[PDB]
Amino acid sequence: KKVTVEDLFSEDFKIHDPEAKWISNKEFIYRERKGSVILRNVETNNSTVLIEGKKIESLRAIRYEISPDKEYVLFSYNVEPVYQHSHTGYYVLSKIPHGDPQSLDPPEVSNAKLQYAGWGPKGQQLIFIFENNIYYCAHVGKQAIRVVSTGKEGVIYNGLSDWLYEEEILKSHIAHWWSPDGTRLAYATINDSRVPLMELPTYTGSVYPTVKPYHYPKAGSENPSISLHVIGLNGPTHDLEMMPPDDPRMREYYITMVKWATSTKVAVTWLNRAQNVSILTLCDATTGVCTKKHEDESEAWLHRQNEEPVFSKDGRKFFFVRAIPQGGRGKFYHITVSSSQPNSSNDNIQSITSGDWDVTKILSYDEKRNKIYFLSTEDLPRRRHLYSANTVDDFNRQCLSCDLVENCTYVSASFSHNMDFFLLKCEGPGVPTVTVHNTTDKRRMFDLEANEEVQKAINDRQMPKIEYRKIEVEDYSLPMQILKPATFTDTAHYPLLLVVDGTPGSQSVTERFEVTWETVLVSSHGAVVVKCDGRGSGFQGTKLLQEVRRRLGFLEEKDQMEAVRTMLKEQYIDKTRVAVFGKDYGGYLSTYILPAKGENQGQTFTCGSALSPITDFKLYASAFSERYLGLHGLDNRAYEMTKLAHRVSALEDQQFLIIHATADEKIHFQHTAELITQLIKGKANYSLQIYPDESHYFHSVALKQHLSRSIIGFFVECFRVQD
Amino acid sequence: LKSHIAHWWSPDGTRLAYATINDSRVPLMELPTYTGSVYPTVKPYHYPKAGSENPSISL
Amino acid sequence: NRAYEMTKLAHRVSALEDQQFLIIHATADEKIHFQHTAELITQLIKGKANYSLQIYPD
Repeated sequence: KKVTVEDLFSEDFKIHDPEAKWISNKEFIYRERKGSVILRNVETNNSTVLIEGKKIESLRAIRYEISPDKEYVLFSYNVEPVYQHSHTGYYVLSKIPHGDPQSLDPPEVSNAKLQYAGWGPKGQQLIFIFENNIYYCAHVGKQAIRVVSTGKEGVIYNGLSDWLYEEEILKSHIAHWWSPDGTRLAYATINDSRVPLMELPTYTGSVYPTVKPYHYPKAGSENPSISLHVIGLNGPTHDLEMMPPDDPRMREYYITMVKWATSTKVAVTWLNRAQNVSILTLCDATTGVCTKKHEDESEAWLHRQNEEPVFSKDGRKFFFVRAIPQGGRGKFYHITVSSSQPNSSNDNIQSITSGDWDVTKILSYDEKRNKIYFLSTEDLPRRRHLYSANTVDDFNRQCLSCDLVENCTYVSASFSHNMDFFLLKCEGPGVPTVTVHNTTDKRRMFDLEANEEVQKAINDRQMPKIEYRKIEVEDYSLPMQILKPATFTDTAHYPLLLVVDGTPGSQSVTERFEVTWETVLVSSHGAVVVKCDGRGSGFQGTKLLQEVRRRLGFLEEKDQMEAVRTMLKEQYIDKTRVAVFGKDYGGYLSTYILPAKGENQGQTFTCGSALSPITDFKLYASAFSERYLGLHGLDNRAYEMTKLAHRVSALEDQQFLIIHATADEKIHFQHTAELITQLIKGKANYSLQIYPDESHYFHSVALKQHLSRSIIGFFVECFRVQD
Repeated sequence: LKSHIAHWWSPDGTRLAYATINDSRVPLMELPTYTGSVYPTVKPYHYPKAGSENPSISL
Repeated sequence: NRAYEMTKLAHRVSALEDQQFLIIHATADEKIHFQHTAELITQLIKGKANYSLQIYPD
């Protein structure tokens, strides 16, 4: 049969995984398909049912955060994640494997939702934040202790974060990851007291409804006062702040990193407003002094500060990722080791890897084998492979995911705490499958799951064609994928649906197996689809990063049009049904590319679209507005170029759509209102569908369905050949 | 009144009626501001939302 | 308010199946606010009908 929308969202397609996380040296948890959570040691392979398939249902919970002690079970029901990573709900501490449902409440309080639920990464001390105030329970049965209280809802938060940061720096709820020992609580008290409030559309609600005031600073507007506070939750709850270091370039900073090296040595970064200088400073839980160890400086802007320097088990050597030269082709990320000398500002840095590609993050520093494990792009910028590497005397390159896991160039690892074993969960380009391993001898112990009923399910549907090529631009070899039907033919003339991403720093072109609306169109209605990574694509150099400084959106049209430039020369693409696409800036690129009139042809596309597109940065927050175009107010020049009012009057009759949501949280709705006016003016044809009060990630699924089918229900009418 | 003109002279120019309308208690309806600038500055002008109050007028 | 209830479009917006819709509403309506429209795109998208959008910013 043809793959449809309900197909994508049928449980028969549920690519499953056992949700593992390593608490001990050799034991790894793993979910059963019937809710009964199971813990598996690597060596002994023992499978334990402390959690039956039922208690998750009767409690409706989805989070189980067991303290590393395996004594109790934290639960979480009525959980409505407000953000990408956040969540909020009423939570219960119950016992392993059985215990009455005991609500973890603030002292003197009954039945309280908690801004975050979690024990410590050790023992069974816990905190739980409420009304921006962090509580602390020392052990089970104890009345908690509101160890932090300065947070006032809306603006000042404790263990929680503010507008211009937590949706333009972290994107993650967290401001509290404890130490490897758990004697202290890191928490950022960020303060939007000067950052204004976006009375963001609450277009529904009460009988006399209004909009919900929460924060909004603007391009050229201040940031909130972030910090790394560290309360020592054992004995004296001593809060010492990790303070910004000696740099006049750090006037309007951004704490963009928290890792707990050890029980006493900690690090914090400071991302300035220009985002050209940021300083990974080793701070001190016992006094706060952020010992400058390494500082990052790139004239255009700095990249990848959210990545923690994961200091060793001791807290000096922070192997930190920094881009090393790659000969004539420039600066590409390769991990460098930086020992925090006891009294140093500059560290003797020693680069682990090298080559014309970039590395991403230290998953672990293994001082046992000396064979560190890193994920990089040694094979292809579209592939992902875990390797094993020495950091002394060899800088060896040795793979645990090359030639070991079959057609799995999208691999994610979770190491047994003794570094002798690990999960490394596989994703495809086959059907995804689970792989724990034995780090010593590279022989996996057993197969945990493979989405087999899903693997079963694909074997009954039309999987279309895949093809790998490239396009040659002045300096770069731009790769190019294509997706043609299961019944593809060399002669038939097809519509065009070119996809892109657009947003500064991202890459999306991959081999991975994906079951989306894309192939649904290729099968159900015969789509010829194309992708490519070029200028504007991340993970291929700062020359590919920092070229676009003050030049967003513009050169991205040219290289993407260069793709279809090669496309239309070939026969079997229909020149009547032509369209582009993209999201989050591919929407912008879709818009920025749709009206580019051919050198000897009119509207090259018959229609287009744009998925929740970023439009304009003065309509947008401070830090993203000024990350790439020079500081707003100091240099607003590049912003007005990126305006699409500059592009609205170029459209004539090519039916161009936009999708967008109202309560959107990163791509603000007033990226639309302050652009649709311009299409209203230019008297081209716009067309919109907006979502009332629903966020940017569509926490409920049916929205994706409504999103998917509607992109289709449009495209079908667009590609119905007209009389 | 099929007019917003409700202050009625004496037809020879001696007297004048009028209305003392009072919206001091009607709830706040947000008849909003959104565009132009990128920050909103809103105009709460009230509204009868059915079940809310009707106007008292003295001459 | 049964009539007030029975006069809600929810009772009637449901039966919309394939009739092409284009809703005329600009943003800063003083009298019939944008709320009165977004209150409907809830009802439309629940009913899964097709539409485009006719909005002017203020």
